[PDB]
Amino acid sequence: MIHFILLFSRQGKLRLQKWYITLPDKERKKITREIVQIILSRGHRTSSFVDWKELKLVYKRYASLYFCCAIENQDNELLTLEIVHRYVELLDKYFGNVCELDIIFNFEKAYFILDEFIIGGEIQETSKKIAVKAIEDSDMLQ
Amino acid sequence: KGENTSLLHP
Amino acid sequence: EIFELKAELNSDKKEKKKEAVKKVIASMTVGKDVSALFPDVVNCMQTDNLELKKLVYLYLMNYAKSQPDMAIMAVNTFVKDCEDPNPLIRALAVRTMGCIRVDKITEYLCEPLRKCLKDEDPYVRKTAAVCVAKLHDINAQLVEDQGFLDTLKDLISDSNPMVVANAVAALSEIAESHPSSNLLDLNPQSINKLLTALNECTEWGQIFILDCLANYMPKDDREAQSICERVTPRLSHANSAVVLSAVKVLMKFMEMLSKDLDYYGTLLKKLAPPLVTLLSAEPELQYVALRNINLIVQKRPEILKHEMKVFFVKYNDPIYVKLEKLDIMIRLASQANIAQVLAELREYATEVDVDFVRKAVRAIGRCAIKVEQSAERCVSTLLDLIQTKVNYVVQEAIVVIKDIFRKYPNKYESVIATLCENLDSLDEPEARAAMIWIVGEYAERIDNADELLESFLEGFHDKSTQVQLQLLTAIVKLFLKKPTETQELVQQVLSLATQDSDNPDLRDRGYIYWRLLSTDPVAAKEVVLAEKPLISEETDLIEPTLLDELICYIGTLASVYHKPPSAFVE
Amino acid sequence: PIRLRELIRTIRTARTQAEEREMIQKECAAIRSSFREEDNTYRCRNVAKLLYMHMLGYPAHFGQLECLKLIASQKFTDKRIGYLGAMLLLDERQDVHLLMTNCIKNDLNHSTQFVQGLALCTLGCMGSSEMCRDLAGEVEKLLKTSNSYLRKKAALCAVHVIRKVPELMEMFLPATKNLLNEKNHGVLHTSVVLLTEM
Amino acid sequence: DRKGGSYSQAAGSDSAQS
Amino acid sequence: SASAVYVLDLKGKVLICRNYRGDVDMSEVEHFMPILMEKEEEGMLSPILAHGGVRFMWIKHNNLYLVATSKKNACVSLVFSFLYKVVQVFSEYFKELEEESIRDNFVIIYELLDELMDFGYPQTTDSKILQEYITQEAPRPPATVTNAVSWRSEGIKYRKNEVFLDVIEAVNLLVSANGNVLRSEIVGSIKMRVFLSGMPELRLGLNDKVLFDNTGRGKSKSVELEDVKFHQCVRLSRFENDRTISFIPPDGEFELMSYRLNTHVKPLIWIESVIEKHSHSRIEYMVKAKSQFKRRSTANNVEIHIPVPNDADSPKFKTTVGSVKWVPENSEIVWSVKSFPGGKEYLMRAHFGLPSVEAEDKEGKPPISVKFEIPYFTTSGIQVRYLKIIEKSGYQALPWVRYITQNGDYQLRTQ
Amino acid sequence: GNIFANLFKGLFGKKEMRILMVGLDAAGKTTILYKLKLGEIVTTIPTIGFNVETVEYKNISFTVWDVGGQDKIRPLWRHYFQNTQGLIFVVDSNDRERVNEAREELMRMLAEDELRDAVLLVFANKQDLPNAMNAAEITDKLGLHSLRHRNWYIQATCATSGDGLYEGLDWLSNQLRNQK
Ligand SMILES: Nc1nc2c(ncn2[C@@H]2O[C@H](COP(=O)(O)OP(=O)(O)OP(=O)(O)O)[C@@H](O)[C@H]2O)c(=O)[nH]1
Ligand SMILES: [Mg+2]
Repeated sequence: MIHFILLFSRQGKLRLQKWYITLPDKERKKITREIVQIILSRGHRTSSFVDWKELKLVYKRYASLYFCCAIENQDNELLTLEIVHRYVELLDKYFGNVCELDIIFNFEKAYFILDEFIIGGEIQETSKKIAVKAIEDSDMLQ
Repeated sequence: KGENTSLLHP
Repeated sequence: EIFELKAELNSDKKEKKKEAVKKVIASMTVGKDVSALFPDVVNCMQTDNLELKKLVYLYLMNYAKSQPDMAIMAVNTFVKDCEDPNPLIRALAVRTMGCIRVDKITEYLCEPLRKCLKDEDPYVRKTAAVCVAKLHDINAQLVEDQGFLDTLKDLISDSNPMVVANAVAALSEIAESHPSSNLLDLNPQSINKLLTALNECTEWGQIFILDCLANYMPKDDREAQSICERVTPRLSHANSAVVLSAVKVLMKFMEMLSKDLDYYGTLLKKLAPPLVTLLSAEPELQYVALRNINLIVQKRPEILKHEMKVFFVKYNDPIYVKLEKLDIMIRLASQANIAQVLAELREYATEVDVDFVRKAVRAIGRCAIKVEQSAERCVSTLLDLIQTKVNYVVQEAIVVIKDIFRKYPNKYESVIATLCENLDSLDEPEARAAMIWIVGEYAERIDNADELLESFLEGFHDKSTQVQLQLLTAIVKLFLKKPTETQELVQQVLSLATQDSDNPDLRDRGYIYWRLLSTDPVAAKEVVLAEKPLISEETDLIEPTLLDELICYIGTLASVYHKPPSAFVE
Repeated sequence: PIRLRELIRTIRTARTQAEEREMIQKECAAIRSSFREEDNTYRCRNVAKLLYMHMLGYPAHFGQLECLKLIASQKFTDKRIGYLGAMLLLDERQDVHLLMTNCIKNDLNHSTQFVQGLALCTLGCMGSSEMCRDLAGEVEKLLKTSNSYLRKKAALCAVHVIRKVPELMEMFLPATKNLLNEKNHGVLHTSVVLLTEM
Repeated sequence: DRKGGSYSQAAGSDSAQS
Repeated sequence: SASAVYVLDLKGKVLICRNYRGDVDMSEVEHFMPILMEKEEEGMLSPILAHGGVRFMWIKHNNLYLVATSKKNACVSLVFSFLYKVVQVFSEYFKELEEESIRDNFVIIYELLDELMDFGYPQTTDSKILQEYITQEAPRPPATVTNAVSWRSEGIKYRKNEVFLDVIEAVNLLVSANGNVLRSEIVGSIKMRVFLSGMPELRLGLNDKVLFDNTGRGKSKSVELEDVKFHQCVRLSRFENDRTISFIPPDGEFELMSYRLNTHVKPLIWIESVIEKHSHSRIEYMVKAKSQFKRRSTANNVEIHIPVPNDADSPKFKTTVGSVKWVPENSEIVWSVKSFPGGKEYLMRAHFGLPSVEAEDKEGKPPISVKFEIPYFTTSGIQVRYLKIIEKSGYQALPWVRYITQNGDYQLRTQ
Repeated sequence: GNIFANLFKGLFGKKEMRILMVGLDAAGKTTILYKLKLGEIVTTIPTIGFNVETVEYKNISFTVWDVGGQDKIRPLWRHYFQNTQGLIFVVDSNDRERVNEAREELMRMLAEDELRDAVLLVFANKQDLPNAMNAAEITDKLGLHSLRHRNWYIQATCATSGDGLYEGLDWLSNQLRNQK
């Protein structure tokens, strides 16, 4: 299960945050700052995997805004990257040419999509079209 | 800018 | 881009050459490596317009070390420009010649420097004096061979007070890097001549004029009295550095002055208003002023004895100034303003800065330790802070109480009952250990000392080495004092620290305690529970040798850090 | 009631940290003024602004009762905003999620598949040691249903309850039996995850 | 007029002190 | 002894750099930003940094930090003075101190930086004198820089000879929460805008206590200035000899003298504020302002800032005189009064709500600061006696001066 | 300014008012609220959190915020004390041992300086068993007459029957609205 997911920009600003572990607000902020510093202080050939606090911190940013995850040391490492890619593809399909500008303004939509896709740190829908259809149906409810 | 670019460009 | 810029710069039109020069200057400022086009801009250097000449000179200076080989095509231009009738052009050429860090270029620049050394224009004279110092810093041997020391020395004894100050500063810089051999010191006549031009020098020239006297050492009271009288007017200067330099000069000269005469008293009285005025400077200079006051406080603490209200930290004061305010108050703390210091510390304990709160607690503890007349007030303030229900404040109060008990524990039995139940659940190693030590040493006014130590013995094997040692010492002291209610506690502590304790020092201490208990429990009272001698407090005053050297280094990097000049430079 | 896009643009227009903090405080003052009046029309915009301010690094403690009030509301947008606020600014150590158990129980039996799903997702994301104790009975009821879209949510809620309460796994053994024949990939994945966790 | 107090003319020296 | 004077920005980018000695590599500026960030996040941030063997001492400007790298044991005070002089020169040349002029005035900025300091030793710092040799829209340098008088350009001619003075008072009061005032000092400020023809030698004369005692008139109202800081034009020797303030006024507005003496009188404005803050229910602000100043003086634009709760919402103000507004940006109640006659008494009754949920961290108790400004009122009682304007040509000057009384560090500690 | 729109709105009814639902658990608070809103005795699980509803009667929207009597929810009544104008206390006359606890909770809730304008509203719930007291014995035991600056009114309402709810609503409307 993913302990936490933090979508941070290249400049260090965070556009998304979703932690599945109940932590203090100050502790959560410190952890986010440390993760941003570690990711921002890493090269492009670091394997996209960091063992921070005994957590397989996987970073894979496909644009200026980066992505982060906190997977426990009990599952495969490529699974987190595959899940991140699937989530990015689903968000792009739901939004349509998703960019950094739409993420900040449409943070509620991204949060709803993440909730409908991953709940409690585990995957909820393996397919990419069923989740999109469910999100569209929920949005069309009003 | 660098923000208007698509995350995956699909 | 690059090709277009080169074509524009290699044209015969001045309107395009100026635009190309401006674009090249902007690219360098924007962070563009334009050193590849240095040879192209060399051709468009000898221009009549002064606007493009300055840009070319700046580019050459900034692109001189990068391409030293390509800089050989500018010696002739510099030589030609060093004889222009306009003083501004000559000054710019002199500044650019000394700014180029080229080993093969400064050798041929000696002739222009010698020619401009005796220039009639004061700006040209200042530029030559600056270039001589720059060349000496770049190449001391070349400067010595050129014989610029004699020309520099004669500069101070000539007209043009700004040029004289510049020459004095250049000579001081050269002697600063020099090995003290063939020093540029002068007799009293030179000092009098410099003082005569001190009142006519500019704001920047005042520092140069007063720095020279920082190296000279007066030998007679009359000379020292005259120097003090001449430096007294400098205390009313609008420049913050001028006032600090004058104060440093007065402090240095006071080492030879006689306290029997009235000159020392007048100097002391005229220096406090200067410190008060400097204390109201900018926040950036506030730290420097505080460091200077601390450095001079340990040498002449009788000047700012009555200056206590101005040391109060303001609400909008910076952290670097707020921290220094507490140190200044502690250094100037006395029984006269003990109540004011306690009130200021009490107000400083209600802030939100954890570092500020810790600094205030440390200052209060230092004031309580230094002055025994306010020990009761300090104890009451610490008790109030502990009752304030603040974790950091509680730890600070516990540390202060532990420090005070070791120093003044004769009448500290009235606070043990209050500290017996004072939220002992805090896990701070600096507070739990202090509480354990206080309980062990003060296990007479608390009837539940054994019960209190029971809670701290649950994890004694994994709490900490210092904490475990303090707990073992407290248990041993309790067993020695009251072995009826702690007979089993001592055995349990020995078993836990001797069998399940892998710490080398802790294991040795436990073995020694067990051996003492099993050999002679009666002798343990006179061996373990003995009357320790007076604890020597850590004096904050600097060593007299360092203080004397720090006196001459006032307003520099060695004064703010309170470190020797050779212990921080590289 | 300022819109979320307007607030985002205003925040982006601030350059200095002090200016951004001043703008955030100015927006929070209006948000608190609206909340103190018991506003229910533009409550979604205020909740979104408060969530954006909290994510940017500003305090949001005062916006705790508003999220609880919006959770027990009837509007779909208000319910979604309340669920998002509970998921983001609400945790086990918050101490204000105890009253949310009644709202979750009321929304757990809702006929709508979106409100119940949102409540289940919020319970799974912010499961507490006491919420699962009073919500274990309702979780098992939804796990035995034939809803493909709700089967995965029920499995996730059961897994979260088991992780938070290891002693509650005995009540899930008779509910997950004979559940490996689900045609949907999501239901099968949820069942496999639950079996692995057990 | 001017905020902060109207400007007043100043003397040349202490006429009473010679 | 600065090695390279550079100007940074809010994003860590160096807007402009100008090395003076070359002993410090230009790449050390990149580590200044991470060092400053680390110092700020740990509470050890200071104006003077240290990157190994190189110290980065600089001040914080409006939008950029003028960090001046150094390697040797250079004078920190000298570096600070040079930075202040550079900031003043930039303010005189450019009305705004931001990134808008750094990237647009590089042609003149580079020339000013080169002319200001050479080899780390500044030589020219007068904005008026420097404006005659370095302009953004070149002749030989003026003789004023070479001459002793570097603060008054010769040959200045005007149709009239009018000098406007400004005796601005700064009433700073440090009142503790117990109701007593700890730091109560008044700092004078004699700022004059000299506009005359030629190079007159002004002879400032005031009713100083020392001067009155020396002359034998130490019995009338005399200002007891504990510290007097004259300008560069003021002759220190003349003041030290017989309290003679003789100096050549500059062309424009400048600070001649800055008196600073303690005040033992009652505060002009007395604020009696109470805090009936309920435990997460409501709050009351029974703030009463008492004017102890003379009734003939009016405190125009009186603004007594009352720090209200940070999370307070739905506030109500029940005052008597003056508009009361709460600014959420500052988190305080601004008791703004347009006209405050001396001896007046304004009573206010604040009432604001509070959220039921308690705050996660403490916010502190900022002191209450008043913004009273009563013109034509000199608290110190210092009055200008004479101004000897002497010119070789001979002209009839028309000196003028006004007395303005305002509030400086007049903060009141809260309970 | 003009208040023509306000007068037009008030000509047909504009005031709504508020109300609170607090008391011990199993005191008929949820059943009383259901009867006031719907008019039927609905059986519900114990109120772990809270229930919010509204009642439209006499042109006034009497919003009822049910609050449980659980130990973990007893100190949570301060959350609804903000922006609250009314308060209704549900007594449990069928629980002799819980009567003291209910009285203590009512005294604790009535000892707050924030809740001062909320008039007392004592409802005699569970008025169907012979062990239930009258409208004066319960008030005398609770000391409702000793609440200074508190307008309290004791009304007996039967959860199964619904009698007395109209009288309580009329009393609440008269206490809240002071017009014709
Ligand atoms: N049969 C019967 N039961 C009643 C009557 N009045 C009160 N009760 C009891 O009171 C309880 C009412 O509970 P709810 O209506 O669900 O709401 P509540 O009063 O707030 O109780 P909690 O939810 O536990 O806080 C019922 O369970 C009944 O047992 C009544 O007139 N007849
Ligand atoms: Mg109920």
